[PDB]
This record gives sequence, C-alpha cells and structure tokens, in this order.
Amino acid sequence: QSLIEEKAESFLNKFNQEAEDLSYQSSLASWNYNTNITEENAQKMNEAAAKWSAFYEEQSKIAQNFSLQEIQNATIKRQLKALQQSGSSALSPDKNKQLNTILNTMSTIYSTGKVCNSMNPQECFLLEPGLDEIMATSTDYNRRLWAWEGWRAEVGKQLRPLYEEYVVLKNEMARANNYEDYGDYWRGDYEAEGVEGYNYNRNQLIEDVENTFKEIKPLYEQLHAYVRTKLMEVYPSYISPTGCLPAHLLGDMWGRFWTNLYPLTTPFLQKPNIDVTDAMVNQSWDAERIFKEAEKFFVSVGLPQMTPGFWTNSMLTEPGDDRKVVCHPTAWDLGHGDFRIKMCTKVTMDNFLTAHHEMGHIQYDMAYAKQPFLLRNGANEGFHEAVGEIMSLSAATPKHLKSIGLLPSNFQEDNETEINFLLKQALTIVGTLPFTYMLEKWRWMVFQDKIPREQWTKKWWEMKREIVGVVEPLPHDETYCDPASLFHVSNDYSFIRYYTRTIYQFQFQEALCQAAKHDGPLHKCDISNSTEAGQKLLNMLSLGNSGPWTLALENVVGSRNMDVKPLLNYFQPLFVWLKEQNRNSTVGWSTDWSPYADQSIKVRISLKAYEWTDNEMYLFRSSVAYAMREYFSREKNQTVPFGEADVWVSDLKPRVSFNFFVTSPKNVSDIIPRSEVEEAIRMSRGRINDIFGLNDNSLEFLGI
Amino acid sequence: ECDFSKLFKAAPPQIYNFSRLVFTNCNYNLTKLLSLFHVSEFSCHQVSPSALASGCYSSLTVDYFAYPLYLASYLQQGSTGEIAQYNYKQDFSNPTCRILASVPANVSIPKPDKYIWLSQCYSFSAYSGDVPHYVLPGQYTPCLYLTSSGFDNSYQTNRDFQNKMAATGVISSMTDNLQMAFVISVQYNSVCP
Ligand SMILES: *[C@@H]1O[C@H](CO)[C@@H](O[C@@H]2O[C@H](CO)[C@@H](O)[C@H](O)[C@H]2NC(C)=O)[C@H](O)[C@H]1NC(C)=O
Ligand SMILES: *[C@@H]1O[C@H](CO)[C@@H](O[C@@H]2O[C@H](CO)[C@@H](O)[C@H](O)[C@H]2NC(C)=O)[C@H](O)[C@H]1NC(C)=O
Ligand SMILES: *[C@@H]1O[C@H](CO)[C@@H](O[C@@H]2O[C@H](CO)[C@@H](O)[C@H](O)[C@H]2NC(C)=O)[C@H](O)[C@H]1NC(C)=O
Ligand SMILES: *[C@@H]1O[C@H](CO)[C@@H](O[C@@H]2O[C@H](CO)[C@@H](O)[C@H](O)[C@H]2NC(C)=O)[C@H](O)[C@H]1NC(C)=O
Ligand SMILES: *[C@@H]1O[C@H](CO)[C@@H](O)[C@H](O)[C@H]1NC(C)=O
Ligand SMILES: *[C@@H]1O[C@H](CO)[C@@H](O)[C@H](O)[C@H]1NC(C)=O
Ligand SMILES: *[C@@H]1O[C@H](CO)[C@@H](O)[C@H](O)[C@H]1NC(C)=O
Ligand SMILES: *[C@@H]1O[C@H](CO)[C@@H](O)[C@H](O)[C@H]1NC(C)=O
Ligand SMILES: *[C@@H]1O[C@H](CO)[C@@H](O)[C@H](O)[C@H]1NC(C)=O
Ligand SMILES: [Zn+2]
Repeated sequence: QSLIEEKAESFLNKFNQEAEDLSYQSSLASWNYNTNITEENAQKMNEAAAKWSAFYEEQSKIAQNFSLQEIQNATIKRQLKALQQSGSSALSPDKNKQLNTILNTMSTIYSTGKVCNSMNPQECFLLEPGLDEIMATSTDYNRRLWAWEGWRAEVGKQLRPLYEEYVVLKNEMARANNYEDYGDYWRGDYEAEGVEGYNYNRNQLIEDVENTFKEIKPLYEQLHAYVRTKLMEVYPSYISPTGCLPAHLLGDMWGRFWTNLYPLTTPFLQKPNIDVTDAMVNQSWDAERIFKEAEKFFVSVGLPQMTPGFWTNSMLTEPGDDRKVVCHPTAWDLGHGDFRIKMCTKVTMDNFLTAHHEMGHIQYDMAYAKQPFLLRNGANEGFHEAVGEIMSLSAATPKHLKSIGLLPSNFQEDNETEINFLLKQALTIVGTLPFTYMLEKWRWMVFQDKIPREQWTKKWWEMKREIVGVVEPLPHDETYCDPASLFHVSNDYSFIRYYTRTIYQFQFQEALCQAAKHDGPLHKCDISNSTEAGQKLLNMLSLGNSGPWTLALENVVGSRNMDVKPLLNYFQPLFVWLKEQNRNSTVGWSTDWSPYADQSIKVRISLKAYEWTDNEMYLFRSSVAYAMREYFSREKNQTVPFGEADVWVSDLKPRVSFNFFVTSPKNVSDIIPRSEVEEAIRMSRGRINDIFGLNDNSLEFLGI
Repeated sequence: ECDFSKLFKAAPPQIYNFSRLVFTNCNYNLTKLLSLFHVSEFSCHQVSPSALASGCYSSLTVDYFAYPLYLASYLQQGSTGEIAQYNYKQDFSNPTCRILASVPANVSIPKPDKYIWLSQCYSFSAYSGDVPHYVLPGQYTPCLYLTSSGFDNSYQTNRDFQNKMAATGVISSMTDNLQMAFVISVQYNSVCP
C-alpha cells in the first residue's frame, strides 16, 4: 500500500462515520417539518442543514491535498474525486452572491407571476392553480390562446434579461472547474472511466442522443399524424392537414406531455380501460393493505421485505389531527438503515401504482446501503426513476390484477382495449421524447455560444417546427424568453435525465421479461414470481455508483450502450395500427405554414440609405397603428386605440423584407381582416411614403 | 425439581443478550411455568405442544428475553429481517418451540425501561464499504461489547475505531404489561415431569 493511499484511507474513514451522523440529523429534521409544518420545526430544519453543510465544506478543502494521479485504488480515488468537486465555490464571493441574487429572482417571478383578463383587470390567475386548469381541460381556441400568450408576455419577458446574465455567470463557474462550458459541466454525470472497455466520454452523449432520436422519429410521425386528424374535428378552422400543430392546443402550457389530449383522441370510445378502483372499494381495501400488496410483489421476485421501522415511522395516510403536511409521494433514505415513505394514499387505482413506484425507490436504497457513504447513489442520474417505472408496468397488467383478485377469474381481454391502453401510453412516453431532446439541444448550443443572444428566440421556433412539428400561434421577437417559461429552465435543472430514463426503463423491462420466460407481446409482461429476474436486477442495484454506469447497465441488459429497440418493440402493436389509420392521411409536416400566414401582408423595401435598425421597425408599427386608427375613424365611424403592440412582424430577412398583420386592442385572437388592412394602407399611402422618405418603388406593399 | 427462580429475580435482558437456562437431572412442570402468563403464541416445530409437556429428554434449554408482541412475525422460521440476522437465530436442528407471552401485574418480574434490538452490525473500511456480521444459530452477536454503553435514541450507532466495528440500535417504548419470548429446545433421558 502506498503511503499516500494509507493517509487518504485514514482520512476517508473518519469522514464517512462523521458524515453519516450529521447527514442523518439533517434528514430527520427535514422529515419532522414535512409531516408537521410549524414555525418551530422550520427553525430546527434550518439549523441542522447548516451544520451539515458547514462540515462538508471544511472537509472538501482538506481533500484537496490529495493528488488523484497518485491514488491507485479506484474505490478510494472515486470517493476523493466526489469530495473534491467545488461546484459554485470556484467563483469569487462577489460573483457568487451576484449569481444567487439572479437565481432567487427567477424562482420568485415564476412562482408568483399572474396573467389577468383584458375585460376585467381585477381578475387574475397564477400558473398553479389557474392557467394549468385551463390548458388541461379547455377546448376553447380563443381562451387557450389567451392563457398561452399571456403567460409568455407577462412572465417570460421579465426572465429574458435575467437569463442572459445567468448564462454568463454559469459559464464562468464552469471554466473555473476546468470545463468547456456549463452544458459540458452538466454532461459530466455520464462520464465513465477507470475500466478498459467501459469508458464513456462526455462528448459521446451528444452523438448518442442524436442517433437514438433518429430511430424514434418514424414512430413519432405516425402519432403526430393521428393526433392531427383528431384535432381537426375539434378545431376544423384552425388546423392544416399537412402542417405543424399549434403550440397552444397540446393539452399542456408547454406541450411537454400529450396526456390531456386522450379524451379527444380515443381509438375506441365504447371500450373503457381497466379501472379496478371500484373493486378495491367493494373489497374494503385500505392504505395499509395497498402497501402490503406491494411488499408481496417484491418478495415474490426475491427482494427483501420492509424493515420493522418502515411500518411504524412512515406516513401512509393523511393525518386526522390538526397536523398540516405536504401531500407529495416521496421515498426517504435518512441513513443508518432508516427508510420511510410519505404519501397521502387514497383507495384508487392510481395510488395503487404509485405505491409500487415509491417502494421501488426504497428497494434501490436498501441494496446499495453497504457501499461507502459517498457512493450511495444510482448508477447515473437516470437509473433511479427507471427502476421505479418498471415496477408500475408489471403491477398494472391484467394478469397481475387477476392474480391478486382485483379482476374476475373469467375476465377476458379484447384487442380494442389493448389499443386504447397503448395509445394512452404513447401520449405520455413517446410524445415527450422530441420535447425533451429539442429543449436540451437548445440549451447546449446556448452555453457553447453556437446561438448568439440576437437569435435566441428565432432558433427556438425554428427547432420547434423542425424537430417537434409544433408551430407558434403568434410571432415572437427577442424580447421574449420562451424556454425560460418552463420550470426546469428558470429553476436551474438539467433536463436530459428524462430522455435517458425513458430509454433505460424499456431496456430493463425487455431484459427482465426474457429472464421471466415471457411469451407474447412485451406490454403484457409480469415479472411476478420470477427469482431469476430479481437476481439480475439485484446485481445492478447493489453497485450504487462505485463503478462505471456502463458496467452496471450490462449486468441487467447485457449491453453497454443505450438502445431504443426495446422501446420500439413495446409499441409495435400500436405502430401497426397507426399505419392503417393514416393510410389516406399525410404523414409528416411542412415548416412553412403558420396560423397567421393567411392574413399577413408582405412588405419589400429597397433603401439603397439608412440602416434598418430596431428603432426604424418601431416607427413602422406606429405608422401602421396610425393608419388603422384613421381608417376606423373615417370609414367605420369607430374609435379604436391601435398601438404599436397591435402590429405583429414576422420573417424579417437581412434584406429589408418581412410580413405583418394587425390584431384588435385587448384581443390577441381578433385578427383584423386582410382586406380591411389593405384599405387602411391604401387610404394613408401618401403619408407613409413621407414618413420613411421612400416612394412607391422603394417601399411597396405586395398585393396592394 | 428444576428451578425457574432466576427468571423472576431480575429484569429480563434484551434479545441480543438473551439469557439461557439448561436443566439436567431434575423434574420439570411446564404447565405451572406457563400458567403464570397470558400466552399469545405457542408455535411448535417437530413436536406437539401436548407432547412437549409430558416428554422425557436428556437435556432441556430455555432462552428468554424481553420482546414486544407486535414484532411476532419477525421471529418466524425463514425470516430474513434484522431480528433473525443480527439478534437471535433459532436453531431448528433439534425439536424446539417458541412461546410469546405477557406478564400480569400479579407476577413479580421487574421490567426494563424500553425494548432494544440491533438493526445492523458490521465492520467498516473505506476500501470496500461495510461487511455485515450475521448471528449464528444459538450463539451471540459479535457486536455485543458495543451495546454496553446503551442507546439513547433510535438508529444510534456505537463505534470502535480500533477494530473498525459499528452497531445500530432501535428503541421501542415500554408497554403497560411486560412482554417476553421463550424459546425451549430439547435433546434426547434424565429430565422428566
Ligand atoms: C407537531 O409539532 C408540534 C410543535 O413542535 C409538537 O408539539 C410539541 O410537543 C412536544 C411534546 O411532544 C412539547 O414538548 C412541545 O412543547 C410542543 N411544541 C409546541 C410548539 O407546542 C407536536 O407534538 C408535533 N406533533 C406530532 C404528532 O409529532
Ligand atoms: C405467485 O405464485 C403464488 C403461489 O406461490 C400464487 O398465489 C396462488 O394463487 C393461486 C391461484 O392462482 C391460489 O389458489 C393459491 O392459494 C395462491 N397461493 C398462495 C401461497 O397465496 C400467485 O398468484 C402468483 N403470483 C402471480 C402469478 O403474480
Ligand atoms: C382485433 O381482432 C379482430 C379479430 O379477432 C380483428 O378483426 C379482423 O380484422 C381483420 C383486418 O385487420 C379482418 O380481415 C378480419 O375479417 C377481422 N375479423 C373479424 C372476425 O371481424 C380486428 O381488426 C382487431 N382489432 C384491432 C384494433 O387490432
Ligand atoms: C448481558 O446480560 C448479562 C446477564 O448475566 C449481563 O451480565 C450481568 O450484568 C449484571 C448487570 O446488573 C451484573 O449484575 C451481573 O453480575 C452480570 N453477570 C455476569 C455473569 O457478568 C451482561 O452485562 C449483559 N451484557 C451487556 C453487553 O449488556
Ligand atoms: C496540504 O495543505 C497544507 C495546509 O494548507 C499545506 O500546509 C501543505 O503544504 C499541503 N500539502 C500538500 C502535499 O499539498
Ligand atoms: C482497493 O483495495 C482493497 C483492499 O485491498 C481491495 O479489496 C479492492 O479491490 C481495491 N479496489 C480496486 C478498485 O482495485
Ligand atoms: C376576442 O374576439 C373574439 C372573436 O374573435 C370574441 O369572441 C371574444 O369575445 C373577444 N375577446 C374578449 C375578451 O372580448
Ligand atoms: C404441575 O403443576 C400443576 C399446576 O396446576 C399441577 O396440577 C400438576 O399436578 C403438576 N404436575 C406435577 C407432575 O407436579
Ligand atoms: C391477581 O390479579 C387479579 C386481576 O387483576 C386481581 O384482582 C387480584 O387481586 C390479583 N391478586 C394478587 C394476589 O395480586
Ligand atoms: Zn420516482
């Protein structure tokens, strides 16, 4: 043993035992507050967290004395590397405080911004609750557009200046930790080293994500073409049969998930899905019974049972006392073998599946509890959720439900219900993949300076049309920040974990169903009573992150790379059905059609000569607003206060050419007819020429 | 006759430090011994409860400790929880039976302040992690010397850095009636009713 190796091992022994005691007290204080929300409990939580954070910072500096090049043991070296990560501490105290001010301002704007009705300024809405209820259930085109544009106009424009300074500060922090940029720093979770044949480079992630998305695209286009056909029934006027989908009609504020579109896209209306909620009520189930069934499922595959302290310390039901709690299902790993679950459990089918998902997190924690303290994690950031998903997949199958008595013994499954079930799965799983891939691609290019600030908004909607097949209902300039209107962007969270978790979960399920000798389509598989499948899963769970994530992946699936073929196998019955439903339709989209292109007027200007700057564009909109006021006052005998914000400009070329259209004040859904705008331009044609000093040849309105 | 006075003299120990009595060449009365308690479970193995009272054996062994009744499922044969792993492993190589009971206030048995059992016992090292120590059938845990200080709160860990050992204890509140567990094993004859 090397002398440096001996000194480092002695240092890590004292740290590991001290950190367990301090981290456990911090978790226990947090648990007491979450199940008992008082001012006194909040004070205790803050004090315990500060003590644990102070200890960690002091020990991190002591770890800087060890040279990782001299350490030969990979386990000791991996612990020291984790303890040497400075993070935000690399910045000077002046800039660290500046970044914290920006981060807190963006989080406060997001959670407290309000959009208000134009007719009644006194009636305002928050994002949650409020606009989220509208965007989930409304089928009113005009009302959905009001909430979509109002959120980005009122809140997104406040975040635009703050996000520009946030990018500069994050790149300065990343370079101080020897990274290319902040996006490169975020991709370090997937870095693997130390074993020959299992190395994974940071730059490999970008190429591998693009390669996997290419094989997903043919399936996503069939789902896109099917949803477009159904939405033409709901919105006959507003949908092009060959173009993109309007962004405000996707069942979500950002269209991250298409789950809420299911009532409008049901393949078979007279074949409802399997809802065992009524059977649980008729058999007098309770919350404790639900978690006992989940425990039986894990024992049948060979996993250990819950500890005695799990049943006494958990909060499985909503308290009936004067105690106020947070009702969000979470699994807690306090330390020292203390495992708890906090859940406000109802007797419903949805809560039955959530109990299996949360106890899967507990099983993962229990498996790697024997690892050193700093190595008690998942293999990478996408492993933990992938384990939780596959448990819910097996518990929801009709074969599993018949074996636990929630379905009759003579229950028969028809293939029309199977298509209903698979279509609902694709609206959540397949639909979110292009959204996740496109968003993280945009942020990566922003951190690399591939996209300048002057083109942030422009590149966002070019990639929406190209990759996602989604078109914006109103044009946006560089005063907007549409990415930042999402929670994960304005709250400084990486997003690629949702893309990789989806791929991992179907690789895991296909491997475990093969170990269970399942014969049939992959979506009908149940791994219950299979101790061979539980042995492969346990070989991966107990590793933690003490080795390369590629080696842990190969223990369960037998390969070291991401693969989307198991995902394509899971949705094969739906893929065959979709190609028959889209036989007479168009598959694919064109990126030129837009909801506002039919009422736009083309403007061509040849100055050569003053530069056509942003100030000259502001003057043009005011001149158009002036012409609209005069036309309404003279030809229609109406007084309408048209302003420069009622003029919408799109497709601005480096040469002087663009399009514009006019909307009515207070109403972004009321577009003025193009014929009436032409009459307005014709009436004041002479004065517009005098404003810009350009005759009919230098400045021309096409179509007039 | 076999004397059970040492049972009633002092408080029963905890499960990881169970007391053992061995009887040879004496007359025993199991009916009188168990008549003093409210028996809640009499699960027997390789013998009948009626045949165990009136048999003749060469040796008789009794293991007893304080045990809360709501943890009864964790003492059953084939369990893989922490009770069997680190505290007490029953030896089924001979006919043995397990009795759970409550002590009425009429019986004069001092009772402890609380119930304590170990949740884990292991050796630690930064090179590889934690190596658990599992209790053998009929034998004591190697982490016994680390419980002498006691446990003040649940999930407290008592360490010894010289030999790199750690033990964690879990506490349950003392009940109104002291609850105990008896494990009786026999071998085949000088001990008869
Ligand atoms: C919820 O929190 C309150 C407030 O901390 C707890 O009330 C405390 O109870 C202890 C005894 O358990 C008293 O000594 C404290 O003085 C109480 N605090 C206050 C501020 O009055 C309450 O026990 C907690 N409830 C549960 C179920 O744990
Ligand atoms: C796993 O196997 C067990 C048996 O080991 C199955 O439970 C049995 O179910 C049958 C009906 O199919 C009952 O007649 C038996 O009494 C049950 N046995 C026990 C011990 O409960 C269980 O259904 C299987 N789980 C699956 C298929 O998910
Ligand atoms: C469900 O299965 C039925 C048969 O049980 C399918 O009905 C057949 O459909 C094919 C074309 O796909 C026809 O050639 C056959 O004549 C049909 N058979 C009958 C008896 O009508 C049905 O298409 C399947 N449905 C789905 C959604 O998969
Ligand atoms: C385990 O229990 C034994 C029971 O004999 C303890 O030993 C006795 O401890 C008492 C404490 O009041 C002393 O009065 C006796 O003299 C001890 N007897 C013997 C033979 O040593 C023992 O201390 C317990 N061990 C632990 C670690 O708690
Ligand atoms: C370790 O840090 C100490 C305290 O800052 C310093 O005195 C010493 O030179 C350092 N040694 C090495 C090997 O870096
Ligand atoms: C580190 O050393 C320990 C103790 O000899 C050994 O068991 C372990 O395999 C070593 N780790 C690696 C990664 O080689
Ligand atoms: C906006 O115009 C539409 C028709 O284009 C009209 O139905 C609606 O009432 C208007 N909005 C408001 C808030 O008045
Ligand atoms: C055992 O004790 C009981 C107490 O009721 C008594 O009736 C019985 O006769 C005793 N048996 C012997 C063999 O002493
Ligand atoms: C025995 O217990 C019973 C029931 O509580 C009680 O009435 C009786 O007085 C007790 N006898 C003695 C001697 O303590
Ligand atoms: Zn989860």
